[PDB]
This record gives sequence, C-alpha cells and structure tokens, in this order.
Amino acid sequence: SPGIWQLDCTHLEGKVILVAVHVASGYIEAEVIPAETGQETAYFLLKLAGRWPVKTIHTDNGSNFTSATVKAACWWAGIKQEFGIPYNPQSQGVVESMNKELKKIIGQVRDQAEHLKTAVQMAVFIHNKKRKGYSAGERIVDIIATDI
Amino acid sequence: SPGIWQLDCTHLEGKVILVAVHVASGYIEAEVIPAETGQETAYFLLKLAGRWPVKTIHTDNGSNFTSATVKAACWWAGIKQEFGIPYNPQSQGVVESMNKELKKIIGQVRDQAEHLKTAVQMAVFIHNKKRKGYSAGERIVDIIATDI
Ligand SMILES: Cc1nc2c(ccn2Cc2ccc(F)c(F)c2)c(-c2ccc3c(c2C)CCCO3)c1[C@H](OC(C)(C)C)C(=O)O
Ligand SMILES: Cc1nc2c(ccn2Cc2ccc(F)c(F)c2)c(-c2ccc3c(c2C)CCCO3)c1[C@H](OC(C)(C)C)C(=O)O
Repeated sequence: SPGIWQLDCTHLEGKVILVAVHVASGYIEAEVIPAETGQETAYFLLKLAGRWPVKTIHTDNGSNFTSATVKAACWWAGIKQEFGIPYNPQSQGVVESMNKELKKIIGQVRDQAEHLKTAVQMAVFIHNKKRKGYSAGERIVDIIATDI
Repeated sequence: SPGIWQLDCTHLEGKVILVAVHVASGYIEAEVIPAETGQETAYFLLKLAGRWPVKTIHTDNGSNFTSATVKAACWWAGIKQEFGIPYNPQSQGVVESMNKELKKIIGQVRDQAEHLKTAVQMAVFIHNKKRKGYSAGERIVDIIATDI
C-alpha cells in the first residue's frame, strides 16, 4: 500500500533521529529531534502528512504512539492506528534495510559536517537519490502519481 | 520548469516562517525557524533538496542567499544561483498567491493550536490537499513523475 510509512527513532551522539520510511519505495524523511517525546512525534507526523498522503503508520515501538499529542495528530490528519506490523512478505526487511543504509551513509559523511543534523540530511539526500533501475525518490513520486 | 522553488520568510507573532513554494504546482514546504539566519536557510535547503529534485531557487530577498553556509548548501546539492526573478508570464503572481493563501489558512486555524508552528503545519496540510481539478500535492507528484 502506498499510504504506509514506518516511523522509528535511532540514537546517535546523545541525539535522537526520527526516521520515517515510505515502505513501498524505501524513500526516507528524517529529522534530528531534541528528545524522544510524544510532542516531537506528533509535530513530525503533522509535517509528514501535509507533504505526502499518509494513511497508516507502522513502528517497531508501539508505545511511542500512545500520548495524547500523537493520538491528536493522527486523528486530525486521518491516520489510522496499526497494532503491530501485519505480515507482508513483499516488504520483508525493507524498513530494516533502509535504516541500515541510512546509518551507514551517516557514518560515511559524518566528518564532512560539524552538526550531526547536517550529516543526517546529507545522508537522506544521498539515500533518496541513489539508483537501485530507479531511486527511492523516483519510486515514491511514481507510486503516488499512479495511485492518484 | 519543475526544479524551481521560491523561498521567502514571513514574520508572525515574533517568529519566522520559512516558506518554500514549488512554482509549477503551488505546493508548499514550510518550517518555523528560531531566527532569520544563513545557517537556518542552509539547513532548510539541504532538507528540501533531499526530498525533491531542486534545480533552482528564487526569492524576493536576494541578500538572504549570500552567507557562506547557504552558498555551501547550494554547492553541495547542485543548486544554481538565480539573479532576480526572470520574467515568466505563466507563473506571474503564483508565489504571491500561494503565500497569501497560506497566511489566510494560518489565521483561520490559529485558535485550534497552542503553538504557531502547529498552526503553520495544519495550514501547509490544508493548502497542499485543497483541490483547485487537482490539489498542489497531486500536481507536484504528477509534474515530477512525468519529468522523470
Ligand atoms: C556549521 C556550518 N558552518 C559552515 C558550513 C559551511 C560554511 N560554514 C562556516 C564555517 C566557517 C569556518 C569554518 F572553519 C567552518 F568549519 C565553517 C556548514 C555547511 C553548510 C552546508 C553544507 C555543509 C556544511 C558543512 C556540508 C555539505 C552539505 O551542505 C555548516 C553546517 O551546519 C549548517 C548546515 C547548520 C549551517 C555543519 O553542520 O557543519
Ligand atoms: C501543545 C499541544 N498539546 C496537545 C495537543 C493535543 C493534546 N495536547 C495536550 C493538552 C492537554 C491539555 C490541554 F488543556 C491542552 F490544551 C493540551 C496538541 C496538538 C497535537 C496535534 C494536533 C493538534 C494539537 C492541538 C491540532 C490539530 C492538529 O494536530 C498540541 C500542539 O503542539 C504539538 C503539535 C507540538 C504537540 C499545539 O500546538 O497545541
């Protein structure tokens, strides 16, 4: 489904990186957030939902979607709650692979910037433009355009 | 051209809103930034360029693209410098109209949130999904997919 995104946080240098993966394409949106809080996740979801047609959110940590602020963002944006991760052999290992690739790229470009957030955005850019043939960026735009 | 974006800052409640308009579609990306600085504009451009294929940036304030940090972001992302705004009757008034519409929507939803940044993201969501027929969100994905 083109409306499914998986959101997870990863920790690096005492900072938190919120990583959203568009499951059907492997496209990533990421932000360095001041703390792993419900208010940060809610704000991130409102931004994401205004940029792409988000129908469902998945995660490897269900408790991060329990706060009143996150429930309010999903209610307002019309995003449906997902219990666990439904078995889908087509997307098996895709989210883990995209997160592994992003982490590797961050490590590879880290010394090119002072701030971790700068290295993270360089890594998102490299990841989204990398041809695998099409790139994740080309794939998401094709998937969504064809779904419209 | 599908690679042209116009970036400008607007001021509201003592805060700064950086508004990026995809000129061919009217699609918007916006963020509330802590101050009108070169480092904030540079970071915003790196994020934008990793999400969409940005070729050229326009603005109504040329001096905001003179810092070493902004020049570095454009160099790394391969974004070309534009002197003034070239005459294009097809896009006449589009950026001004999109900014006017965003400002009106912010005013309309402002009392639904505590934080201005929340109202801004609600406004971006409403703007991008509004059918004018297609929405700006549907138009950008069609323009970029067809350009690929
Ligand atoms: C924090 C920061 N400063 C930057 C720069 C560029 C110039 N300067 C000024 C400067 C002057 C003298 C130095 F000795 C020095 F080390 C840096 C980028 C920057 C901006 C864009 C960019 C890159 C860099 C390094 C790398 C490739 C992708 O695009 C930075 C940068 O921080 C912001 C993006 C927030 C401005 C950083 O983290 O280093
Ligand atoms: C700051 C903030 N808090 C929120 C909420 C929701 C619950 N709460 C807790 C709360 C509890 C008791 C209250 F009396 C009270 F006023 C708010 C949103 C929020 C989150 C998402 C959202 C909306 C709201 C209001 C409006 C529609 C779009 O989606 C907020 C919100 O701030 C963050 C998004 C940063 C969490 C805000 O600015 O109000």
